[PDB]
Amino acid sequence: HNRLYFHSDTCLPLRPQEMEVDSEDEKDPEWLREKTITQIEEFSDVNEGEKEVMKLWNLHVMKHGFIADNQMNHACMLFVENYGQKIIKKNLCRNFMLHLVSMHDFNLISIMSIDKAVTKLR
Amino acid sequence: LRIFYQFLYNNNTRQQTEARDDLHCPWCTLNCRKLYSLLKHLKLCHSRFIFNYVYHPKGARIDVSINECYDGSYAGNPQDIHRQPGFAFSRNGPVKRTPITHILVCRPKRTKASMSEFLESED
Amino acid sequence: ADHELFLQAFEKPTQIYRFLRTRNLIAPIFLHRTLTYMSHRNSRTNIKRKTFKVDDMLSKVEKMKG
Amino acid sequence: EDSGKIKLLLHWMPEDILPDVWVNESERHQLKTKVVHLSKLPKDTALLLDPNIYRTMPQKRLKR
Amino acid sequence: KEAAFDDAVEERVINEEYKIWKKNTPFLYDLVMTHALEWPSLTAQWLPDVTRPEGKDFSIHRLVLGTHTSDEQNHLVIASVQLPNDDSGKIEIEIKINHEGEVNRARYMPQNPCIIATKTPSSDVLVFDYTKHPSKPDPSGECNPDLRLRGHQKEGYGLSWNPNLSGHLLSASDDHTICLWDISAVPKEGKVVDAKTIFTGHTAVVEDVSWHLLHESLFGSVADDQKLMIWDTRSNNTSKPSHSVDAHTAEVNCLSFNPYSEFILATGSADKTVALWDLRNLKLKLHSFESHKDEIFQVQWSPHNETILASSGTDRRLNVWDLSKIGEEQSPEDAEDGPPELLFIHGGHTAKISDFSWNPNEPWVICSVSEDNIMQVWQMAENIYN
Amino acid sequence: YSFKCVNSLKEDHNQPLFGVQFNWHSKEGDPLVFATVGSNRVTLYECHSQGEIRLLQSYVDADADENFYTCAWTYDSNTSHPLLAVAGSRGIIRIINPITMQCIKHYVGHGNAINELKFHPRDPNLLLSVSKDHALRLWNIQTDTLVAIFGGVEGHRDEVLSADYDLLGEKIMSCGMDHSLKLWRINSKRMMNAIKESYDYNPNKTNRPFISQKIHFPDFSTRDIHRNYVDCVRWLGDLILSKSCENAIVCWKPGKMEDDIDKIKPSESNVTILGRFDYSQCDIWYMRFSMDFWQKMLALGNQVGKLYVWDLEVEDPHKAKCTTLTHHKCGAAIRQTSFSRDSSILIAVCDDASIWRWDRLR
Amino acid sequence: CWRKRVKSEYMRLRQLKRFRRADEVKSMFSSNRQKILERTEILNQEWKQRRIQPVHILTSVSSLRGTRECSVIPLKTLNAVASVPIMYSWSPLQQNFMVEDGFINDEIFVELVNALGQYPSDKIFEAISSMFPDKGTAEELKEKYKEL
Amino acid sequence: ECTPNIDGPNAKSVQREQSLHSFHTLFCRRCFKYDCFLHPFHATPNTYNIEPPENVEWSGAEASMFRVLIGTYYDNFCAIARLIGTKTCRQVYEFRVKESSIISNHVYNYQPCDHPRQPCDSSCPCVIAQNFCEKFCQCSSECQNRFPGCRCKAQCNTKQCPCYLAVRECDPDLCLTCGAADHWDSKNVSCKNCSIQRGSKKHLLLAPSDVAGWGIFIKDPVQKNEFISEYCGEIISQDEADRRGKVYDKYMCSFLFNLNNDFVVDATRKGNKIRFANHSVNPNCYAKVMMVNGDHRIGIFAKRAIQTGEELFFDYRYSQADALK
Amino acid sequence: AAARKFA
Amino acid sequence: PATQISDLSKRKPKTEDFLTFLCLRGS
Amino acid sequence: AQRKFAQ
Repeated sequence: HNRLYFHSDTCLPLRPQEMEVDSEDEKDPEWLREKTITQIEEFSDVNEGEKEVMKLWNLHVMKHGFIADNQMNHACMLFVENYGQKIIKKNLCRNFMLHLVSMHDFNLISIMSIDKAVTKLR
Repeated sequence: LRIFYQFLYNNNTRQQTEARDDLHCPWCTLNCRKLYSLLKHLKLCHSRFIFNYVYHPKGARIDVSINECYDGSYAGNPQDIHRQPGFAFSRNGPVKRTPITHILVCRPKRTKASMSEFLESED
Repeated sequence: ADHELFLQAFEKPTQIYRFLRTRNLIAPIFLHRTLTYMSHRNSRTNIKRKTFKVDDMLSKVEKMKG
Repeated sequence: EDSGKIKLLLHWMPEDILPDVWVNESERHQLKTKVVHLSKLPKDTALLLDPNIYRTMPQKRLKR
Repeated sequence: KEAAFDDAVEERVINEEYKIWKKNTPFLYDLVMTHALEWPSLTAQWLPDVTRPEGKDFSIHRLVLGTHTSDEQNHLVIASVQLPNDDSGKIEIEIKINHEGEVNRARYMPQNPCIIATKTPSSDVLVFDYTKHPSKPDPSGECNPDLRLRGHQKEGYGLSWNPNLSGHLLSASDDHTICLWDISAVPKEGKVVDAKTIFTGHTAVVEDVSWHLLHESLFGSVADDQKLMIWDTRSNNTSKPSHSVDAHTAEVNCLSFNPYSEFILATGSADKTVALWDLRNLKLKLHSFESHKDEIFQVQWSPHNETILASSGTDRRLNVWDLSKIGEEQSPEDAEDGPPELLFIHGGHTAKISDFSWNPNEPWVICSVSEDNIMQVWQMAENIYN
Repeated sequence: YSFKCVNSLKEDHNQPLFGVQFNWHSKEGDPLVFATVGSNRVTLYECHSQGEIRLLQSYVDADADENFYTCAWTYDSNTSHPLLAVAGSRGIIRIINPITMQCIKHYVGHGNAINELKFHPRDPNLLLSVSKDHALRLWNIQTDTLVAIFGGVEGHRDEVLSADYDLLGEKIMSCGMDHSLKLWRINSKRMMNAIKESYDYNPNKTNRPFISQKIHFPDFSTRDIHRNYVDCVRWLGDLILSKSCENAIVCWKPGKMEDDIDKIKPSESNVTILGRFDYSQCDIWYMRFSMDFWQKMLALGNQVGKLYVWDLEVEDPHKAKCTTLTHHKCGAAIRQTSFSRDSSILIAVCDDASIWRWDRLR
Repeated sequence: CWRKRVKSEYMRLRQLKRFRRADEVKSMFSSNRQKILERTEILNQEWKQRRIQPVHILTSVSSLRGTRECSVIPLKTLNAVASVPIMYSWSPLQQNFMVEDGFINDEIFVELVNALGQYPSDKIFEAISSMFPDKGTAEELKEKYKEL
Repeated sequence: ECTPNIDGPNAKSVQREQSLHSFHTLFCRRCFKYDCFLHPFHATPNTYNIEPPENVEWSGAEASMFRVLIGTYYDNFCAIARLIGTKTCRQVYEFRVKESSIISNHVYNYQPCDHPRQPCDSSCPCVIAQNFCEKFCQCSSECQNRFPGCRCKAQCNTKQCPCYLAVRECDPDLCLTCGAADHWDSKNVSCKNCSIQRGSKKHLLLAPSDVAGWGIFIKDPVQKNEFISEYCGEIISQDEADRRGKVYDKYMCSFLFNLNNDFVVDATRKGNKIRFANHSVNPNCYAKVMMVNGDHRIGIFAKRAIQTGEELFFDYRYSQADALK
Repeated sequence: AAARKFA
Repeated sequence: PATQISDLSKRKPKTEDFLTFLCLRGS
Repeated sequence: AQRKFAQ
């Protein structure tokens, strides 16, 4: 017989209503977010606003899970399109501009991306 | 033919052996005829334990051992039965419909059996 | 020695089979004649053809009065 | 390697022992007789009055 | 309670019976295939739509399941099973169809073997056609009654088509009612449709009904009046049947007719027995069988054998009888097992047996279903009839 | 204070008892139950004036390789019946109804033994429980769910031995074999929400499990109080009492000698030993202690049958008053003591099964 | 002459420290004690609200026949409930992760150099060296003095 | 090496380096995340008059913004004025001028080749490793020791795609025909050597074994050399492996797995379901230590066909004095 | 070494 | 050897009336 | 090796 099944978080048993392709396995584990956040805060030699922007980008990355370079020219646009609301709630525009330059310095994007990003933002 | 038993518990402990009244199942009181029939009845219908034999000097001997494995489980809704907490729906609760995962178990396909019941007389 | 443990062991499988004895003699699971290894039983062979069956041998003239 | 858990719960077992003893007292199916008491069949319908469970339903309350 | 404790030890007993059953299955059968459905059926009926691809072991037949369920969408089903022939496989669902209510019964029209019908806990019965529905449901899709019926006031368990005619259809209920419809009449838009004729013979819940297999006008009817009425249509007295008999002592559930005969009629019942009259004298109970332990819900003659018959019910056992073997003076051990007309017992199901069916197009194969979502199909051993 | 060994029972299985607890959910003046746990037995008792301990009930469960080593009491909210939660090595919790005399409800979540249980003092349904699976968990008995798991990446590195709510119940501490000590919360809106959801669940309606609101992060961690393992721990109001295998109970608070408790934050790495109760002759673990409903007295057993009992309302307050109460009859190891709703009665169940009911003058 | 009274300052601050702390700690205890009383009183109210239908003996007015028993009471057994195998707790991932590998305080020491500084300095480092086994090298302690 | 805000009023103006050092060193191009876990790296980093004037005030660290955008943008005209709030190109130029006038066959782990004044020679770190010069090298662009890519139409699963010979996977900035890059966010794609990256794992299930305790059962069927999941864990040293292996034989249960000559994976404290794969020398799964973007990941592949409900295993390949589990 | 798995 | 299978019939009835020699002097 | 039981 195809036998009794358990969840893997809890070790409670798994009803067949809930074997249900909902897989309790997913790219963004609900803790690694919190670890990386509380790991930023440990950094003494950096700025509040800067830290905030870093956290937001890391969360975005963890959610979507990007691999490639081309993907970054998409991801910046995604990041603004999602978390510009939060950035404006905090008003970290200058920091984000700096961040974009920092990306560009790694040969991941071009001036077009930056302009498009800030234009989408405003 | 006589019939004897021998109760093996941990291979070198008490037997308190036996010697039956008849050629029947000492448990279930069935009335087989041969030793072949007997041993098959005995291995199948009472397989909470395990049965050997020389069959005898004088056509009689059996050895017995409490089974280790047995698979003495529950067969039913693997869920809502084996772990529904001890309320009125615990082990059974067939009061209404429930789901199972689609399983499928094909117990025999098409049997290959000789006329002879001896196979067990050989094994 | 300890017989106590030996008894505690063999007592579980016996009680069961006794109980099942006293059922299956009344309410059987399957039959002990419909079976390969118990071919011994069932003095019979699958033969007769029948359908036009009504013999109606039901004389039975018994009645009461009172 | 692996044993498994017996379903027969050692809280059933007492209620196998007790009725067994009620029986070997009353209808003496072990001592006064053979292990087969009468041939056991000829009664047909009230054989279920010893014990409580020669046959009970799965369910007494039913849809149909 | 006492009851609640007796009926736990019972379940343990059931499992103990089951495992020994399993260990003897090579030695009782030639095939079994247990499938655990995702919801319980209350119904079964094979189809004649056989097929066998080439260079193979097996053929493929079809089922007609239903579904009792707690909350979810009921949807009736048509499986494809897979068994070897001459000198293994698996069964799967292939076409599912949504269903307002649950499925109590479902029997295909034998004229066109795709236009199935169905009861429901609603007063109405339905008709489908699994040609003109998709192979699966989806919410964007939509399931029409694909013809709807009407005439009861309550639900029931009785259907029947009439294999002598086409489209004629019979029903039943606790409504003290036996309704009759025709559908070859209006295949127009005419989604709803009402009685050709009702009947009101019984004065209890009427449990089953079925047409006689050789006359075109002739059907039985079976109720919890203890009774058995036999109606001939084309008489126009819809509370006075042709023949009647107070048959059993207890309720009566099943009604059945023998195909290879013309006047024989089995009948099941809740006095733990089975009775087989003959039309030419309804007063004379030819014989009775006395080896069940609780009420009976289904009796089915087998085709490929005029003379045998099968029965089921609450007691978890499906029995198969035989009439040739009657009166056979037998060894004491035989009586120790069971009476002679009794031929085989199937102790596989660990719950009530809701329905079962023989199939045509194999000799002795039965599908049998339960309330623990189990579906066996099995071919009894060969060394029992020869 | 001064107690007196009025009575001393002994069991009829001759295996050690580990757990003993009163029912602090009694009626007013209606007599004082207490439960004893052993090798496979739960064992209630009734005590009469001038002893006359009453052996009411006694439960056994099938396996011989189980060992119920802890119990605890609660009640039903709707129905007002006591209950009793036991557990141990086989790794399961179950719930006794001494009224219906039946094990109504069990919970098979843990990966190992369950070295403790507790209940949330406000809310009688929130059974904490703590395991040798490196992880606490927090159940909810009346919907049969799992509210949370106070374990994870940072929760523990070695099995766990004890825990304790605080009086408000709005906070909690975990003790462990990893030489460590931690906080958690229940006060967080997140966690309050989780509990609230747990009451508002029903597996029939949904099509989706309850979500076990995991918590991988504590609010504090130190490894500088102790050096060897840790046995129990108690919220003396807003101070932490916590013993070890090093011959003394320690009182402390987290941080420096004036800082509040609610504003301690996880980065805090400062301890404050501001007390120390002393004794002798314990060099083993699982050796609990306990306190009363008023937190006025602290009873600690020992491996030599010796007791120690301390007052707390300004005796020393941390250096005088050691007193050992005795008798040479169970010179065997005492695992767990107790009290009742008053500090009148004291027990010390011991490693040779014996139940040593003391009582105080007056 | 200086070094004598330096060690005497050491031995005196051994009492001064505890004398300062005692007031503070006991104030803490008193505060805590207030809190305890407040809380436990509220819980006691909660206890006195509720009534629970207390326990008494098993009253199987019947069915005390030949079953298991204690010492003497029948041994009301319970269900064998299914175990589950043994897991050690663990946290999920989706990608990989990296991880790398008597009593004394310097407070009383700085307090001591302040007791010296409140009212050549080798005299007050070469004396502390001649009894500490594993501290040693009081020249480093004077380097600490220059810094701290 | 810290500074004030640039969002904030407290904005002490600074050099380009002075307003990037944070991002300069807190970021991993290998990972695309600031402060990555398996990317520890903190060393000396390699690379990264005629008209009247505009009497305008350059507020706090708008100096810094213009200053860092300056080297970077090669003197744009209107762009820099779009980005900075509301400034004027005349002000921009005058400000620019104010500033101008103001003057063995083991495997080793990947570590990118970085060359000040040479190609990826025999002296190259990547060349001595016998590993290629992956795209995160600071090798020259024409580095022969790099990787070409693949030239297959739709699939790369066989021995036909060159990525497969020496075990790698289709790095989506060299393999443009296969389908590695495509579906930058979406996943429905025909290349079947891109499975780890997108993490196309199977909907596994946990349930009690029939060999050793817990075990893991696939739900839906598969076919040979199909991807099941990755063997996640904690990547740590070999000596750390030894320390922990001692105390885990003390527990008597092991999840350790070898990665290379230098690194080890432990799924004990953290990892994914597929750590519960029981042991057998009649397995139906197996393990490849696959390079992916310079990172040695582990792939669990069905060694044959499997149907619904089966159990998975694999050849742990050990003395196995302990239980098979 | 403490027993580690190979491929 | 001696002591017929009534051995079994003292394992179920150890106590409460199991009777006569074989069923009492089994072991 | 801190044992649990006392001898």
